[PDB]
Amino acid sequence: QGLMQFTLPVRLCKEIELFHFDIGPFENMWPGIFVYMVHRSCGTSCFELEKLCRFIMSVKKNYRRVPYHNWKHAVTVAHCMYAILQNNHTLFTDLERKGLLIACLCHDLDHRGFSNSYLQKFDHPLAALYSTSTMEQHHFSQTVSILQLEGHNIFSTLSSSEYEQVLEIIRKAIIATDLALYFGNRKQLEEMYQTGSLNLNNQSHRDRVIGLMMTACDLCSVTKLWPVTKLTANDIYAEFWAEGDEMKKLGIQPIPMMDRDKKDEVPQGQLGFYNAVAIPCYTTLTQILPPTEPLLKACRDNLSQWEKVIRGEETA
Ligand SMILES: Cn1ncc(C(=O)NC2CC2)c1C(=O)Nc1ccn2cc(-c3ccccc3)nc2c1
Ligand SMILES: [Mg+2]
Ligand SMILES: [Zn+2]
Repeated sequence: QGLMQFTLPVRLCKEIELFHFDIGPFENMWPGIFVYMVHRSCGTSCFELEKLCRFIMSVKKNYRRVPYHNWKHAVTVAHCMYAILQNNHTLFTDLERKGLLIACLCHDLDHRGFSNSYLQKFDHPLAALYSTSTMEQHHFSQTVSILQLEGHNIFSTLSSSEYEQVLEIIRKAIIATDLALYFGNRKQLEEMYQTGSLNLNNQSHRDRVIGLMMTACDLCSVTKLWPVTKLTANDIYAEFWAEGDEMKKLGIQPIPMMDRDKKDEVPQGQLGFYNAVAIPCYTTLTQILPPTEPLLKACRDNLSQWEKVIRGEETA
């Protein structure tokens, strides 16, 4: 008798299936939205509800009150993964469904709103511990610490070898969110797709596809309706500009996107980001996973919005 099913109001029940769904401003509804997505994408028996709830609330507590890399971003990235999984349900394993929504929820644990570059320039202790993907190795380590709390082992029914596999899916998925690694990963996938060598039975290939899925989920603000896209950009720059201030305090000239004095160049910066990162990301994903097309369509629609801003037909 596991007859306690999670339900959502009618609008949320329908719209959560859309790639461009926004999870809304009611923080207290996000745990329920996450459980609902786990129950539908994994199954009601994937996790003990009590342990999963305790886990969710400890993850929330270890996100910080920062403008962008916060609890809302964690659930937002998990929702984009939910939509990819639900529209490609025959392509993933039992352990991949169990691991990937958890990886998305945890992927920015204990973020302070600073890049790997800032931690290196600051000489933060984390940069000595983890020389590459500094924050991402920290996010994984935070994930392990939480899974090891009493009553928090959500994978308790897995064998030692299966637990190890799911922790390895999570580790690689979280590390893949280091955008420095995305450029190389997408190039390899594009090469593998265009030569017809890409093989979803090859684990090292599955790792690359999951990595690109993680990038796609992580950047998914560019795949929302324009008003969501535009408002989320404010939170992104709130963080970039705070880091730029901190770079200036260290006596280092920040890169342009982190300099608040360069505010008027944001529309052109966005255009650069969409052309160099977002459009290629969703293009390669759509080639590998054709049902993810709505992400690419929404990204192209937002690219056209930023062009309208640059021409002075829209105001930001
Ligand atoms: C929308 N989105 N979602 C995720 C990221 C992202 O990268 N997040 C980091 C990974 C955590 C962005 C993003 O907005 N990224 C960028 C990227 C490059 N830029 C350059 C300029 C620019 C500004 C003024 C002047 C000149 C340039 N602005 C940008 C913004
Ligand atoms: Mg991150
Ligand atoms: Zn993120």
